[PDB]
Formats: sequence, structure tokens, C-alpha cells
Amino acid sequence: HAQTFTAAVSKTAWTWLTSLLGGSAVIIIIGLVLATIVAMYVLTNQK
Amino acid sequence: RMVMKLESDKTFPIMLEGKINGYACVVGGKLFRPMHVEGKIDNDVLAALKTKKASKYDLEYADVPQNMRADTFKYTHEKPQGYYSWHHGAVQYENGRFTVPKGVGAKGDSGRPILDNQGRVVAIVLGGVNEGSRTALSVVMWNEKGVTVKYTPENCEQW
Amino acid sequence: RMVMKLESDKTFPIMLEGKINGYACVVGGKLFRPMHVEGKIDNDVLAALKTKKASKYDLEYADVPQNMRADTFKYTHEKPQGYYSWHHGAVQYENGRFTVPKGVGAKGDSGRPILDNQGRVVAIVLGGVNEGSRTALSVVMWNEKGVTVKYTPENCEQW
Amino acid sequence: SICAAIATVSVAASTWLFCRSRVACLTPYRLTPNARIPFCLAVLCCA
Repeated sequence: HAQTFTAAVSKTAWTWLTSLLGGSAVIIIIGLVLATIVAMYVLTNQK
Repeated sequence: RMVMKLESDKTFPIMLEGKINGYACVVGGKLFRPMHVEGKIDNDVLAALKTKKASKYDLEYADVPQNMRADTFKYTHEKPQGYYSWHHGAVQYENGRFTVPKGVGAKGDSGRPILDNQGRVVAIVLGGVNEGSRTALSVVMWNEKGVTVKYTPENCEQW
Repeated sequence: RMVMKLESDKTFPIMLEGKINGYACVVGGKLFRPMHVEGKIDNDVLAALKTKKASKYDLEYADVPQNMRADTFKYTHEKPQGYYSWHHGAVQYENGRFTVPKGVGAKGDSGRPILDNQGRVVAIVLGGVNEGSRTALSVVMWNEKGVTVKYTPENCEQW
Repeated sequence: SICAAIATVSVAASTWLFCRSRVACLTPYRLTPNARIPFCLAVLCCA
């Protein structure tokens, strides 16, 4: 046969990699959404 | 008439190398000092107080002791259009802006509370930019719900 | 002169050690006195009257006999801004807070009732904290819904 | 090592934006002389 780059990566390894890379992006998105909401709220409550 | 609004000893100067560069004012049981003004308050008990900064609103606030809470300015959440009293002279509020005659407010004329016709603070001025005859002012006021909105003219000039 | 002429004999000192330590007041058919004062009420009928304890609100109350409900203080639920009558002097209600001038009020003054200009009790005090030239008071009042909100300032010196 | 570094950077950045949002949502209400903050604490319990 021939060896592919991702040939030997198991499902468990894939889930762990997605949790580490893919969960951190989720946390970043949550933080960005919270920051945008807070900024919009404070800006709209000035006037 | 106008002299009956300058007998407020509750304000405190800021000393820097023996010179005056700003005023720290106590309102509603909290001491507000402009952040950009460097120096030390003359009063020892207020100088010893540790203050928490506020970069966005450009002033640092501290909690005054219990014994000093009695003699303190009173803030107002309503700002009717028209006349207002200040130490330098008369001020006028129009369309959400404070305006004063030209040359009013200069080096070391920030942190001064702006008094109302009743005799209680409505806002604190931190700087002003000249606009023709009437100089506009950058000033932090208080909303009806208590959000401490700040109104600042474009290209504001410090003090 | 006029602030002290509003004199009512319904208030009753509490006796122990043979000295004044506080006053218990009959309002609206209930006799109120704090935890702080120990001893017996001067009125023997009320002295022998059993009391129910409310530790969290710092006052125990007793149900007066049906005959004595005719002559008692009348409670108040609205608190207009400004000065109020009292045993000692005018008491200023400002910013939802009862305040008295310097020196007024000390140990043994707890339990006295604060009334209004009409001549009816608006609240009853339990202690006072010196805030400076103006002294704040720990006091319980009456609301429109009858929830009896009590106001206890920070680190109050407990009368 | 790359995954751990990315995760740590993401967590630190999310914490930084959360703290900045809390400051920007509280200071307009915090520096009021009487310090009345019912609304923000009721809607999000920031403190």
C-alpha cells in the first residue's frame, strides 16, 4: 500500500484535535460576540 | 448673585512642584480626579486614598471616608437648557453642549464641577476646544438612569 | 421651637439599671421596641405584655389590647422630600436617607419615632452613624405595600 | 506543542476580552456617585 499523511490518525485522536482546535475557536467566537454586544449596548445607552 | 456659587470648600487643588494644574472634586460620596492631570491633592486624607482608574472616561474615582461623606456635592440627572453657574463665569447649555466665552478655561482649569442655578453639581468639565466666540467644553455628565455619559466635541483641546 | 412642640406621650422609656436607655413606641395598634434596650416598659400593662421577636429587623412588637387602639400613632407610607419633625430637631429626608445635624442623637436615644409635619409617625430609628457635619440614621419605615423596608448604613455605630 | 500554544493563546485572549467587556459594561454604571448597578447585574450578573 501507500502511506497518506492522515492515514494513521484514529477517530479518538481526531476528536481530541477538534476539541483542542475547534473548541478554542468557539471560545474566541463567544468572546468576540460578548464584546460586540457589550460595546453596542454601552454605545446605544450613551444617548 | 454669581458670587454665591464660589463658597464651595469641598473642591481640592492638585499640586505639582508647587503649581496648580487641575482640580479634584468630591461628588455624591466619591472623589473624582482627572486622569491626565499629574500631581498630588493638597488634602492629606484624600491624597492617601487609593483610586481606581477609568481610561475610557478619562477620570479616576475613589471612595471617600465615612466622615467626609456629609459635606459633598450633590449630582443632578436633569440638565435643562440654558444658564449655568461656574467659578470662572456663566456657562450656557444648548443642544447637549456646554459653551463658555472665549479664553474661559485654560492650563489648570479642568476638574472643576459645573454648578446649576440651584447650587448643585450637574457635570465635571475636563477640557475645551475653541469654536469662534463661544468655546465648547468636553464634559462628563450623569444620565437619568446613571450611566455617566460623556459628551466631547471634535478635536477637543485639553484643559 | 415648633419642631419640639410636637410632643406626644405615647412613647414609653424602658427602665433597667434605673436609667434611660431607649424608647418603645405604640403605632397603629402595635408596640415596638428594639433588641438593644433591656428592661421593662414604664407602662405596667405593656410591661407584662408578651412580645414576638423579629431579630432580622431589629425590633420586637407586641399586640396592644383592643381598648388602647383608639389612642396611638398613625403610620405613614409616603415619604416626601425634606425636613421632618422629631423629638430633638428637624430631620432631613434626602436621597432616601434620614439625616440629623451634628451631635443630635446618642446612646439611649434609640427607638424614638420620626414624625412628619402633619403629626404622625413616618418611621422609627434604631441607631445612628456619624457621617461628618451631617449624621445619618439607621431607621425602619413603612411602605405602600406594607413591606417595612429598613435602611442600615455602613458600619453604623449602634445606639 | 503548537496545539497547546494555540489553546493557551485562545484562552488568554478570551479572558482578556471578557474582562475588557466587563469593565466597559460596568464602569459607566460603576463611577456613578451613588453606585447604582441593578440593571447590568440583573441582565447578565457580570459581578
